[PDB]
Amino acid sequence: MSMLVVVTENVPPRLRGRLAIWLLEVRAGVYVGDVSAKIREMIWEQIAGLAEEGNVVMAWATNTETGFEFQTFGLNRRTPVDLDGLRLVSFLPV
Amino acid sequence: MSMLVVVTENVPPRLRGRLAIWLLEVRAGVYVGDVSAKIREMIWEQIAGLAEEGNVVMAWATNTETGFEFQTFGLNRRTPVDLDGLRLVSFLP
Amino acid sequence: LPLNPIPLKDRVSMIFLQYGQIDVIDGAFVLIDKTGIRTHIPVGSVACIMLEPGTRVSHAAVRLAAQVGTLLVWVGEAGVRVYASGQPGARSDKLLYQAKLALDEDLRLKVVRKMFELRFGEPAPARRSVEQLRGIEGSRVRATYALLAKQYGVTWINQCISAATSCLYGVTEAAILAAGYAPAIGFVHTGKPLSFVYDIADIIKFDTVVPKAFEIARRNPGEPDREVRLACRDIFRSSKTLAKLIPLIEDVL
Amino acid sequence: SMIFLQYGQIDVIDGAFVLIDKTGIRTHIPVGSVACIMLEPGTRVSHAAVRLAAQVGTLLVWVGEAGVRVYASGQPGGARSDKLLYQAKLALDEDLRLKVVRKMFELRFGEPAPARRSVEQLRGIEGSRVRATYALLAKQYGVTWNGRTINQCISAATSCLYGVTEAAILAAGYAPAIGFVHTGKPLSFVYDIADIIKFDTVVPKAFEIARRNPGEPDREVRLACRDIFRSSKTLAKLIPLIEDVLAAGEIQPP
Amino acid sequence: LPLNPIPLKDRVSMIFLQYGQIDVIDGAFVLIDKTGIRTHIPVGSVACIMLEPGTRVSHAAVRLAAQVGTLLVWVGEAGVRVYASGQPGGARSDKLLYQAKLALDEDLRLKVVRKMFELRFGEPAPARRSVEQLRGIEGSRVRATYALLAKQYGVTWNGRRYDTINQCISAATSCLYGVTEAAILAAGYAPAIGFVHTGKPLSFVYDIADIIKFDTVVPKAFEIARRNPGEPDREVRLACRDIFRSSKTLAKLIPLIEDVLAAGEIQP
Amino acid sequence: VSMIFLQYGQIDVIDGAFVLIDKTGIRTHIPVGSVACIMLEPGTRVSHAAVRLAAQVGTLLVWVGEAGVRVYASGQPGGARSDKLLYQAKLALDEDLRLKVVRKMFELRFGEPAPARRSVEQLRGIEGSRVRATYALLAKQYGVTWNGRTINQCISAATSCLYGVTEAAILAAGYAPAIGFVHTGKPLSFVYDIADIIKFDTVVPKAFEIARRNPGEPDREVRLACRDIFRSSKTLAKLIPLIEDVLAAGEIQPPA
DNA sequence: ATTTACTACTCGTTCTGGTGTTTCTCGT
DNA sequence: AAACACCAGAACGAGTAGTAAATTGGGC
Repeated sequence: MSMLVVVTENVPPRLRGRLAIWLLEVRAGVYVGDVSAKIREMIWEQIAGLAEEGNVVMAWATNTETGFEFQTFGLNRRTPVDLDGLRLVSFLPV
Repeated sequence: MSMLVVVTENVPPRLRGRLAIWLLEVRAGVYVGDVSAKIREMIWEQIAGLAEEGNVVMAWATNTETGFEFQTFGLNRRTPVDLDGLRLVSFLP
Repeated sequence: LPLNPIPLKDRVSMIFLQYGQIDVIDGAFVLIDKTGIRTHIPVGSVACIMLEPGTRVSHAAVRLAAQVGTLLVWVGEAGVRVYASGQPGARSDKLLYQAKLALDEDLRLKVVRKMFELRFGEPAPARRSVEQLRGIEGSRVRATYALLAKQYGVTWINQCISAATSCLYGVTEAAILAAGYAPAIGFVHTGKPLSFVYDIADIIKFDTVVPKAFEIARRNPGEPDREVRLACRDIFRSSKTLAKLIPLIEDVL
Repeated sequence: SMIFLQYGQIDVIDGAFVLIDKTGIRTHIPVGSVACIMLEPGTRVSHAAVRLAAQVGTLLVWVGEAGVRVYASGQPGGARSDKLLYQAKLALDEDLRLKVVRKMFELRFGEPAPARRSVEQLRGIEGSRVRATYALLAKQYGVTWNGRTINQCISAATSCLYGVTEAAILAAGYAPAIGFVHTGKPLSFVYDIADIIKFDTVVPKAFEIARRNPGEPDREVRLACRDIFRSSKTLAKLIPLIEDVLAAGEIQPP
Repeated sequence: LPLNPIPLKDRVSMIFLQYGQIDVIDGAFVLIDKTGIRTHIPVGSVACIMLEPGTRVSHAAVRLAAQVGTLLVWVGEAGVRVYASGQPGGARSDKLLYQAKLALDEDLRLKVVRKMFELRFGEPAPARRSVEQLRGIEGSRVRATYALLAKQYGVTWNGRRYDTINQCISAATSCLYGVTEAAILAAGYAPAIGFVHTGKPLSFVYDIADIIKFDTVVPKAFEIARRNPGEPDREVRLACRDIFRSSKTLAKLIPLIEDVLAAGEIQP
Repeated sequence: VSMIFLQYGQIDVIDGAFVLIDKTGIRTHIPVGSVACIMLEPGTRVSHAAVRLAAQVGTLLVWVGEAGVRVYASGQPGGARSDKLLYQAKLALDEDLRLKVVRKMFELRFGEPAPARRSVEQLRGIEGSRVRATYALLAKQYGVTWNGRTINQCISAATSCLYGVTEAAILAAGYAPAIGFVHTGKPLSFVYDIADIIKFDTVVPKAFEIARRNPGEPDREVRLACRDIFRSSKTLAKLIPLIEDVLAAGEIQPPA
């Protein structure tokens, strides 16, 4: 069981509700909670399914070099980038 | 060493840059990283210092029942509420 | 997409809702109050939700809470349990297992003696019937209540004890249901709708829950209800109660 | 004794159950008057309502339209120890279970079950005729029948029946998981009782709707069954049936 | 508000920058490329940042990296270190003089080398052996260990040469030399004042790093070279990250340096 | 052998030689060999090939503020030459040699040799007395209100600026700023030693001159003043031989 | 040649208040 | 009566481009 963070943008109210069933919406589209690996991989199924043409990123705590991992869904100006195993995010200009 | 999350709104570019020195800005005003207790407490000084008329919330992983704690700075529609030791956030109209 | 309940141990223990109307906005639990402020409650994150007077639940609210596997408890004065709602039942084999044990006095005695053995650590005297054991049980409980009065210095408070135990009864019933057993079919306690709840809870009741009630009761603090709840909350967290409940029921049987 | 309250708030005025419908009052319920309250969508229960119901021993069940689907019920797990153990003993004993299954068969078709046939044998006979019964109804309504659109309708229909059937089992005070013909499933007992009256009205309506081939047959069947359960008073006749079925064990009930 | 460096152990190991211009926007490190895409790099999270050819750092960039305590390394072919920049002051006056006195004294210098030898292997060094003799023995063992690793992983070995396997070994060690130099600076010592290695601008870096290089870093390079991946640079770098993570290298470097110097039996 | 200050341009290598590309795209060819150290003022952007070339020829890169007023980062940190570091070290590790170095500093600071048989503690007392008097005199010479170390704000700004070129000089020489003789324990101990020698020459009196007037922004004014002095009076260029002269007083042979 | 403070202006999302429509993810 | 899909709006903050100002948070 490790910390979980979900940030959603331009997502239908359907998913925005679903995430509020397990996680805590501290800010607009920002959900924070502490779940397990099995539950986390279930939260992603909810995101991949209920989110249409909207961008969502989910970051969870691990024992990696960064101390955490993150995966994205949909397109956005801020896309993740691989730097020799290290994942960062880049800002795309138009 | 535990996970850290900082969400900023109406914050001057000074702090938005400063946070990107240690943390990873995954979304607009959303910073994620893994720091220690001592480092977490210095980032809050940066937030409390460089943010003057902006609202910021910081959530970090702990060994509480929720698994995490969160602290706020400034005013926002979503303010935290205490429910018998357990803290949640309410939506003010 | 379908929504299923997460394991009980991987959840918070209890939350207390006291005023406002409980509706379902965009598919999520919310608490709207008199002044119109809304509050979302992570229901699939909570093992059990206590509903105090002044709350008005909607139809969708009860429906949502059942699917996510959260027990709803309508609570009275000083946190006493009034009513409860949960999924319309749960697993047959686990239920028949419990049943057969209770239908046979020989097997029932085995279960009761184990409860005794777990509650006090020492085996019960041999050739002692269930009726006889309950008499002994009362004596030990009566004495334990008296001791706590001397250890913490109290005058033999009831509001604190009831409130604390009520919290334990909440998660205990939530555990029995999530496990798939029936809270009505007990072994030591019988005839009551929460017989099995009282059986399991009484075993670990005096470990930390009841003496803590005396600790809070030792002083004379404002709003004893809050003082007890956050205390019980820490117990369930520190002593990892929720994780220990499911194996305990199975261990007893 | 059971009532269906819909589209309103359940409060307690003058020491009695009430349903506020914007127009005020509209329904007064004495306390000994209702054994159990079914709550359809559109209802908002109050704390005082639930508090009163607990003091007096009233079962609260949240149902869909006309009991078509059950979502949550008060006093979960069970409410009476004796009613559960009664059902339990009946299913745990090879002698008692066979008696009950035979009664189910007899009630389902109207004719007594063969004496020299075991439950496994009974299940086989039951299976043979129902497949044929499905074929008959298909020819009667003139549809294209294969092995079990039509299947979608039947499925929707049975789901509706399982709602009121489970709603009856709960109101009766028994456990839906402890079955006799069906076992191992969490809703085994629901399937047993429902199969008895399944071909009475539920299944034939499914064939009727499938013949007309509606754009959204799922909804049409549910609302149809909804209407059936109300007019044909399905739920009201189910509870005595459940008690009658279990009574075949010749053991005294609570 | 003031900006200070966080402890080394609490950081990521290394990042590799390849093209684009490195400037400072709103007080933070960014990597803008030819196509205008920007990438923010947390500096006070990385022990050292490696700069490959095609990179163009700004003045504020070098300034910022120094303030946060992050080492900048301009690297060559297969990541070999070329140049490096860091806080001009830095270090501890006593810690520097401590290291100095140890290297200025022929008796103490030998003592320190013996500790390095003892730490390098499992056995203490033979007595009455001069620094010249010990280095000769060490070289023999290092050369022999390379041959052994060649047999264990099954590669075609001729000689350790610095100009596939040699590319991997150099790349792996380059990563280790990076964080090692980053550790020595943050600890407060001088990377130029060595004991086994002398005369080199990174003598002490080679001393400390050589001790634990054959532990997991160098043999890992042989594992990668056998497999012959399309991008051996990436394969080796990503490998080293895991090594530094699992073996808590950054956390282990600072005590190692202190332990080695302590063999002089002088209180720091 | 020499030293260069490059500002407001990009440091690259296009024809196999150092060039300084300007905003309008003017380049300026700089022979990398022949120059001992390159100072980079704000506004500069070094390229990778540039640094690599500078590394091959053995030229030190130091990131400085305007005219070396402030040091921010320097290439080959920790040190670059072992011998120059050990040279400085031995001087500070030997109490007898340390005294020799301090005496040289004293003689250079004032002009007259220090009294014989005086320890560092004894010498610092003399030094302090002279400094307070020099502060008082400057107060009389420029006519300001002095209460002992606005005026203090100017002096502090000035000395900070002086520490810049002084530290930058120590780096270019190849020595460590942490190993001092008069000052000890501080990470910039050696910086304070050399700077104190020439501080009252032009740096401090200029601070009084600005303090004599009353500008709205004394912080910038003093810094910009010191900047102009370091450029015009070529201070940093005069500093490097001085450091070598000071250390030579130990009567120990200096590194090649 | 950098970098930041400052300033409209563009653009994007969240949120709200208005109807129209449903009582609803099955098959044991 | 309760709840969602839907639509059109206001309201807010993030982001971009252009202009003007510095080359800077100090004291041994």
